[PDB]
Amino acid sequence: DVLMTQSPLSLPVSLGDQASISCRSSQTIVHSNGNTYLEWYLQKPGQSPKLLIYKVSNRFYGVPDRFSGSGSGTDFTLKISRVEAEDLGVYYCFQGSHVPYTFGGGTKLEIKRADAAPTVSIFPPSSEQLTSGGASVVCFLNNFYPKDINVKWKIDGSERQNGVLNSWTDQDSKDSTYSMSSTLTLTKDEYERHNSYTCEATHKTSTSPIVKSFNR
Amino acid sequence: QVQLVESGPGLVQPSQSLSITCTVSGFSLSTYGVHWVRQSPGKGLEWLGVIWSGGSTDYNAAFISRLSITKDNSKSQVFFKMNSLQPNDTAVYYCDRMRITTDWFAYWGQGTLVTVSAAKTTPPSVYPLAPGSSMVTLGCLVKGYFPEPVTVTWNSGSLSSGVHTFPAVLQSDLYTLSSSVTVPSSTWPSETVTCNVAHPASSTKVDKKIVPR
Ligand SMILES: N[C@H]1[C@@H](OP(=O)(O)O)O[C@H](CO[C@@H]2O[C@H](CO[C@]3(C(=O)O)C[C@@H](O[C@]4(C(=O)O)C[C@@H](O)[C@@H](O)[C@@H]([C@H](O)CO[C@]5(C(=O)O)C[C@@H](O)[C@@H](O)[C@@H]([C@H](O)CO)O5)O4)[C@@H](O)[C@@H]([C@H](O)CO)O3)[C@@H](OP(=O)(O)O)[C@H](O)[C@H]2N)[C@@H](O)[C@@H]1O
Ligand SMILES: *[C@@H]1O[C@H](CO[C@@H]2O[C@@H](C)[C@@H](O)[C@@H](O)[C@@H]2O)[C@@H](O)[C@H](O)[C@H]1NC(C)=O
Ligand SMILES: [Cl-]
Repeated sequence: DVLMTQSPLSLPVSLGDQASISCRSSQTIVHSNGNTYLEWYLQKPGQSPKLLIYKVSNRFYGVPDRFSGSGSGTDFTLKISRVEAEDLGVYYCFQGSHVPYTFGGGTKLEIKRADAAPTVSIFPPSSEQLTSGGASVVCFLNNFYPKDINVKWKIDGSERQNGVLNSWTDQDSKDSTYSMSSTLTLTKDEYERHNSYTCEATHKTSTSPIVKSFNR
Repeated sequence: QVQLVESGPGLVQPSQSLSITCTVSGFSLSTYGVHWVRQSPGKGLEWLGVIWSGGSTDYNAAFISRLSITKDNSKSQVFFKMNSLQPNDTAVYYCDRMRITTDWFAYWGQGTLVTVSAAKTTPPSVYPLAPGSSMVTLGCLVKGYFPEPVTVTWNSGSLSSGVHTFPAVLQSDLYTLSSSVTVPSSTWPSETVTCNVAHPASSTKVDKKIVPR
């Protein structure tokens, strides 16, 4: 099979800067009919992939002229002359010259922006849930940059790994921020034993951990 | 416009087969080939096969022994069948047109999310998330469902801005997610805020008003 090696895997770029993504094929990719079927795709968060560039260098219908493609042999490049907010997502190269047709591993374009501190909110179990015998405590950490953040849960100070579930949104197109949710799941009986529940967050923006909590 | 409309199951038992129908509008299947591609977190994007305009096929040899693609040109339908699915065949399956030369019909179907698992279909529990005692963040916890997906909206779509619906994660072999909404502190509880959760797999539709305390 033709291996398609895509670099870099992660591409942080400022709005308006140039960006280029490289795709290296392990063999030449000229089809028997003469065409080099090298395509570039963008997959925006939540969407199907969309074609940007076909036969190496041809812009697909409706694609902005800031995108362009080049290369030959085993070396191909996608260039974005100036990156816009809507360009964020994962870019893939694809060869359809030799069966089996194959994709690159993907390049995640990330938009650089100024540091933004998370808005942290903590939520006790609902009365509805408690009636049913469970107890989840939810913590939202919203609209922060950069993406790396650490959350820790304390129940009356004792550190809790068990039953902590974390989830992150993809980069937000409108302000280039990330969001995170962290849910601590307990039994109602265990929840009813303690008073103090703490959602603790460390992020580049603050040297002192961001602490939100409540009392039962 | 060009549209590729897929239909197929969301949940498949291990060792059972997966059948998807792709209905094409906007171009002739007598003229253009249609491809099948899947996407998984484990294996990325994988091309599975193609059915060319005259009906010949090429398949990916890693799948050929259990894969069939056939079509009916007069109904503009393409039929994908893969047998003996394992848990790691869990993926979004797409029909598409790609690898174009001179035409402009390079479009993808919406995708069919297929979970391969013996676990039973389970509805979500939907719980309102209100604060404990400038802007105020509210939420919905959508807990303990199977399989993916659900959809979440706030006041039936009217709250778009300041919403974050988080990817589902697995706990106790079921999915849990949350969604947050951020409205101005003046506006709540004075104006109502409600999440609308749908989980088609279990015929669940729940509306949960977020009430204080
Ligand atoms: N000089 C060419 C000519 O030679 P002959 O006049 O001596 O035969 O044609 C040769 C191939 O024989 C013709 O086969 C077609 C039917 O083709 C297919 C089928 O449709 O089922 C597909 C064939 O697969 C190839 C191929 O081997 O030619 C390679 C594929 O990778 C792919 O590239 C396909 C098509 O060309 C793809 O078509 C599209 C597309 O889907 O993307 C759509 C087209 O409209 C057009 O846009 C093309 C582009 O121009 C790119 O080519 O893209 O071709 C192959 O599997 C054959 C099978 O071997 C035949 O059994 O089936 C016959 O047409 P129909 O019977 O009317 O369907 C035709 O009559 C045959 N001559 C070619 O190889 C020579 O180079
Ligand atoms: C996981 O997938 C296995 C087969 O995957 C395919 O074949 C293996 C040998 C590798 O070459 C891989 O790259 C291919 O995608 C199954 O045999 C196995 O049962 C699957 N396991 C689970 C848990 O689903
Ligand atoms: Cl922009």
